[PDB]
Amino acid sequence: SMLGERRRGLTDPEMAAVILKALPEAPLDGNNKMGYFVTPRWKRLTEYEALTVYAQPNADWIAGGLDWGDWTQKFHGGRPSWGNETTELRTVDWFKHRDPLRRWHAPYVKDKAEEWRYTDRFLQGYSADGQIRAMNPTWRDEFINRYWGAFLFNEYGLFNAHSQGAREALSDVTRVSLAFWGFDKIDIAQMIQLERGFLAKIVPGFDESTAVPKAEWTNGEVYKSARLAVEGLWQEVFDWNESAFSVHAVYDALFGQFVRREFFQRLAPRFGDNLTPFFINQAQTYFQIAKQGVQDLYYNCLGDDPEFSDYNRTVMRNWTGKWLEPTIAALRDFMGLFAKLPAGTTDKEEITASLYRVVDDWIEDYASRIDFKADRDQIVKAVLAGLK
Amino acid sequence: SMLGERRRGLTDPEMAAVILKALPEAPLDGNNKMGYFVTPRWKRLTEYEALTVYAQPNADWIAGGLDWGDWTQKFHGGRPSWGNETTELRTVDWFKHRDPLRRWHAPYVKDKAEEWRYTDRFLQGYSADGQIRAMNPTWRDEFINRYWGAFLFNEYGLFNAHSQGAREALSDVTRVSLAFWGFDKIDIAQMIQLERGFLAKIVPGFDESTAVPKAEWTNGEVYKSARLAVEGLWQEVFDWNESAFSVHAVYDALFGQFVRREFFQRLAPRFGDNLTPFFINQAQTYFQIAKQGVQDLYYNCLGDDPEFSDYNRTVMRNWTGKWLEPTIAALRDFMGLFAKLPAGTTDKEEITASLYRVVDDWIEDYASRIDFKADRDQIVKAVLAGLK
Amino acid sequence: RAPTSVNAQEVHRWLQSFNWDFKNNRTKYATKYKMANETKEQFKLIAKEYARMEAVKDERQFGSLQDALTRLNAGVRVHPKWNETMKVVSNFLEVGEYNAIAATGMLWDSAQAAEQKNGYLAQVLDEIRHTHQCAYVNYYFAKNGQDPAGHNDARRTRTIGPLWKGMKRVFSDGFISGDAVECSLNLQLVGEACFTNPLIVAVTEWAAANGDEITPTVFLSIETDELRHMANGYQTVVSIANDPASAKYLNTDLNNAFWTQQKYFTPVLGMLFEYGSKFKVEPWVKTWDRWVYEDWGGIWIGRLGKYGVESPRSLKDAKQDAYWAHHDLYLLAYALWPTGFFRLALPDQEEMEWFEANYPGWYDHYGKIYEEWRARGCEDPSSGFIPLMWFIENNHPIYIDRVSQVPFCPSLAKGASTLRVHEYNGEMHTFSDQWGERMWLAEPERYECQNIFEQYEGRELSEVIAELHGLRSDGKTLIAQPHVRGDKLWTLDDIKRLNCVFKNPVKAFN
Amino acid sequence: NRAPTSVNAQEVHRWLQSFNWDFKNNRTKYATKYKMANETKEQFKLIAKEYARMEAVKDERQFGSLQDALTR
Amino acid sequence: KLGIHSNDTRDAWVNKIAQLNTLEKAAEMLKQFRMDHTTPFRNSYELDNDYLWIEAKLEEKVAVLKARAFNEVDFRHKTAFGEDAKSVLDGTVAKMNAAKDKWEAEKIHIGFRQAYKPPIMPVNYFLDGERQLGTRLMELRNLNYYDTPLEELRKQRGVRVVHLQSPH
Ligand SMILES: [Ca+2]
Ligand SMILES: [Ca+2]
Ligand SMILES: [Fe+3]
Ligand SMILES: [Fe+3]
Repeated sequence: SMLGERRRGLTDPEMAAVILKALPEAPLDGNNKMGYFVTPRWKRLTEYEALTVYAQPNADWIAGGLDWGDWTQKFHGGRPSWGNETTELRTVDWFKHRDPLRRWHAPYVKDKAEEWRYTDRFLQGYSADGQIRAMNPTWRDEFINRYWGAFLFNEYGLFNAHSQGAREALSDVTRVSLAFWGFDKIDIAQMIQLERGFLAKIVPGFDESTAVPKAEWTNGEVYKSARLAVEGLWQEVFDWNESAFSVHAVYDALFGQFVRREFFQRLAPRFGDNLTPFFINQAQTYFQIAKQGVQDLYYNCLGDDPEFSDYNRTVMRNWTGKWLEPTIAALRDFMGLFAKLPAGTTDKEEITASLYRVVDDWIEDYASRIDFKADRDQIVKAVLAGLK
Repeated sequence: SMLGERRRGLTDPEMAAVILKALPEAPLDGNNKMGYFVTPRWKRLTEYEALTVYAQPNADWIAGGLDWGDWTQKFHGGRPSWGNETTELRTVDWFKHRDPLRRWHAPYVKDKAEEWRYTDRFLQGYSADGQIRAMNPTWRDEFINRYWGAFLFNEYGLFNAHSQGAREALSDVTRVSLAFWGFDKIDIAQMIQLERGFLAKIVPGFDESTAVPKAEWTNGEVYKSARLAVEGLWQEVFDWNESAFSVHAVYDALFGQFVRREFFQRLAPRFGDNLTPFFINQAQTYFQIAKQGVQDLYYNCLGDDPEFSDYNRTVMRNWTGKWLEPTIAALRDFMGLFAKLPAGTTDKEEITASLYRVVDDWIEDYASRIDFKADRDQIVKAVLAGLK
Repeated sequence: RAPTSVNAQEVHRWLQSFNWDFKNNRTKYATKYKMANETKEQFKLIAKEYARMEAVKDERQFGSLQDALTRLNAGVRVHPKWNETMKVVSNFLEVGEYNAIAATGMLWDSAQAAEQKNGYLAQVLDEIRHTHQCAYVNYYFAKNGQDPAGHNDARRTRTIGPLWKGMKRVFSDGFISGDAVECSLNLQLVGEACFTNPLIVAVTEWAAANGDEITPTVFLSIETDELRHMANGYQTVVSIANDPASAKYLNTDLNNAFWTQQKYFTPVLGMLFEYGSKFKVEPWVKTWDRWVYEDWGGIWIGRLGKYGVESPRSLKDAKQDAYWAHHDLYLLAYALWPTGFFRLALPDQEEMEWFEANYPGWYDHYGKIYEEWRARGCEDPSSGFIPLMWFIENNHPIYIDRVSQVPFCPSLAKGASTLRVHEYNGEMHTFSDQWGERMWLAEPERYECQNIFEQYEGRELSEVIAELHGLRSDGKTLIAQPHVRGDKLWTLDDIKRLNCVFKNPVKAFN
Repeated sequence: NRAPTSVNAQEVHRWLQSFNWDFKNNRTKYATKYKMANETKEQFKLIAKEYARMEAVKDERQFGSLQDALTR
Repeated sequence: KLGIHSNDTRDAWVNKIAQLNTLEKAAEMLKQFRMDHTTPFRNSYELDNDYLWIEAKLEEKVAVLKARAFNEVDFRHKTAFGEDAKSVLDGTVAKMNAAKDKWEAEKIHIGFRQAYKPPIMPVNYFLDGERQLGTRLMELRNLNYYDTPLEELRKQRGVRVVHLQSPH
């Protein structure tokens, strides 16, 4: 039937007439702002805040909670659905955090979706333009396939480190941010495979199988300590803030930045590789996006908590010390890769300067925020020892 | 008021009832397919064709027109709104063309919009990540600001070269493509300036003014034959098809490609510059997009026209030959840029390879389509004569 | 290392310097004016920001159409009369959108200052978006409406009728044929500023009243782009205001542009509003007066006064011929209903009372005529009657203005009834007003458009229709109809049997 | 050769299962009586990017309807 | 067999152009065809409903033959008649800028089109003359456009007034 069988109250004459009859003359309340009771971070409440803050049904016994009473059903043994006991950090209100980029689900998948289609056009343009012709063979088959490839497992591991946090985060704003930090990591790992998959299509003989990159990661030396650090951050940490903080304000800020930016982004161009930098651009953009959120949660909200500032900085300084050593070990082993490069690619001075760049940025963007007394030359000295 | 004063026929009980009573029992025609009479280029009629083909009100006296009679109003003198007299090319149907990418306005702005936002994000990441620290000052302050900047006028000129074609195109499918080929060109020009504007923001004494790169274009020696060739393709050509064919299938395919992909897209990486390549990736993506359309029109449609194949091919070989000389000249002058690069940047052996790359792809992508027997060796050698 | 970027304005800052000087750097089009090469544009846009702002509007629009609107069966719950009216409104407006693309392409070539070229360029792309948007409306009503015929093939079926010719004059040829500036005045200064801008919004109003939520969704999106085009027209005058040639030709090219546009829209737009709807929003006489006299003629043109622009000298003359213009036209439109690609309906009782109330004297002329045709069976295919026969029987020849292509019957009209017939080098010419007559006398080679009577002379009606595919899917029933009901639709045979043959009305003066 | 080419979600997903590796402590952090098979597979071959695109397409229609036609 | 897009008179001219096998004959037939059937100055209006379509079918034949005959430099710079494009172009513009009035100017422009409209003259020179000629034509015509009353204007155009009717 052209009109259909179902009658709709919005358009059915008889039904709408009944609905219009029962309507009041004007709204029963003029406060038409959902979330009007939320303390705005900025001048005016944002769509991000309204749709997010207080979605988590926390009771007042979990700092910042508006509900009351115990949970309705807990774990065998009595463990609460969500509780203070899942993290060492303390605060006046777990809902204070704000993603500086104000990312709720819709804006998040919109941007990643643009990047997906933009990526598809790039690869089609790259392949049709035959830009692969000028890429150094050795760099392609050895360093991209094996070493860049192995790095996917590092990012994948860092992605998984977020599983417990997704479940334990003590507020909506924190959970959403943590979920997004983790989703970008798996995305980067998949973009590394994507590149290998692309190369297998435009370069005869290139094998996209993960076997080689995986054997490098699991049994090689260059990434031995990195893997050991990742397995630790992922499976040995049961505190969701220690995991998020250590991963983002320690390990990935030092090791991750060095590998992605100082090694591949820096050297790929010297071998006629514009392909890898395309994907590293996305990784670096994601890294900087996460940094804003990480800094807000740990420095702005917790490290500067009006009641627990000193306590929280003590705890974070502890974690920084706990994980700085394994991160140094990771960088130290990675130093072994420089020996694999063709003679004349780079030298000890370039490597050292790039190391100081990463360490100096880390001290600026993180260490100093909690008063962690980092010794840049002592840190670089320790790592350089890995140079063969 | 809450309900408003305007009554709507879809929701108002009284009006809707009146409309419902007038409705036929079922659709008065089962053919609910707009554009059903258009000959599909593919298995099924696409939205692209339905919404585009035959929008242009041409009468049958213009190959393919479905209307009849003269135009209602013409130019003083008698010149027709649109007419066969505006291009040497002839065809059995001006509506045969089909953008292989099937781009109507919606998809077009969707893709470009994604690119604009992708770009903004990349720039915020790049600036926050301090990647500018690894760029060679000479390359930035001289080869980017002056020589890259100057190239923006080249692209800008090719952009305007499309102005007349936007007015004279003899069909909707050709006019849409042409319009998009030109709009992408001005975009490229605005991106070269955006990069210079970005650099001005993150580099203390960097001047974004087009003063320097402009004087280079207008008075320099490297782009002298380039500018003279552009001024020609744009203002001395009055045939819309010669203009588009000669710009995309001759000049920009050889000169434009060498400058973008073989010079800046190949050397920039060697100077710690991943910024310029980000923007060149778009230009190259665009070039490849446009080329698929340039090829469908002049080769699939005109060059292989069931009636004017030989004719059109003779006209294009004539245009190819006509503009191939000013193009090779543009390349020669450009060659004088290498002698300005720091010693050891590149050698005559590499450039000779890149020249054969541009020339061979050209012979493969355009020349061999209209049977313009071209000589790679003679061309390359003619260009190399510009070296220091 | 703070996150940094660069916006459109920051790049547009240097756009003006993008163009450089060289001997042959000049327009390729004939023009009497000189556009100043330092003219600026209002909106500081670059290709990418432009795409983004438009992509955002597309999202809402298509999201509404594909989701909520489709779920509400919005394509169907529209009054039959309006479903038909939109076949003409959307497709006819589509060509105006399409030629505006070429026009602004010509204007972009005409501009010397980079910023002015950029302004015209934004419109080029906008006119492209609008072309596809109008196309989508017909595409949508075809896919989901109560009658796809016409909506689905207007691009070819519009060629059968006479109303299309005049539309091409003000929406196609008038936009691209002549001095670049004359075209700018037809398109932007008059067309868009005086008519289309207010019209597009008006159409969304009449659509809403008749149950059409599809058109408002699209046309309201189109509307958001028109300010850039207003500016383009305004900037065209600012660009030539300083050239002495301007004081010699602007006020004439404009007056000619004003007459050209109003000549078609005054009767056509009023006709479509009042006769192609069931529920009314406002009497056209009131609307027209406000648009042309108050808003445009007064406010708009007034601001260009400092630029030497004056009210069209033919303005008061436009207001005199206006009052009954649209009522006179529908009589011809309906009498010739078999040449259209849409279904027409005669006014109902409520409607005739509305007309008489707003147009005293309406009933005694048009009303009685419509009831006569109906009682005679013009709606019934077995009657053997088509209103065109009534015109012949009562010796009321219908002519086509050689210049505007607008149909007129001076013998019956309640409005203008002047008629000028001339012969030149073996060809006859019919004119309906003094302004159009002058245009042809001065520029005879600009106006050689053959009318339907000339093309169809000696041909039997059903054959013209069949040849130009004026049939529905079954290959027998006419697309066009003398009523909007579901039963008793006319077929090609019902027409063939009338043995109606076309004659050139001007030959009676031989 | 030099034909416009790319890579889709399924193509990458074919190797997702290999992303995980073995190590002493690779085990769930939560108490459970069950043991989820180490080689269990999933029905949909998605990757972050593709998941984002397919959901963004839905949001487009949803919010467009809400902000445009439904509001009007 | 009558018809708008397909009719006997059109099928007639197609067989007629098909007989052309010389750029000379072809070019000449197009030149004459334009003298007899186009512009308000046409020798007759007998082909009024098909001349537009026929002219184009004639231009095609001429264009092809011109391509198979002319060399690269000629196809780009000389008319189908042998004339040197730029010469004609520069000469016509001279006559136009010398034209004493709009009546003289209009004849120069119209005649230029009937004679050199492609494939006769090369499009580049042709459209180049179109911008120059048209500019001069409009400048003379649009000057004091309304000064001449219609009664006098009709006498100037030399039209044969067959009927006038005006209630106001
Ligand atoms: Ca060194
Ligand atoms: Ca120290
Ligand atoms: Fe528009
Ligand atoms: Fe517009």
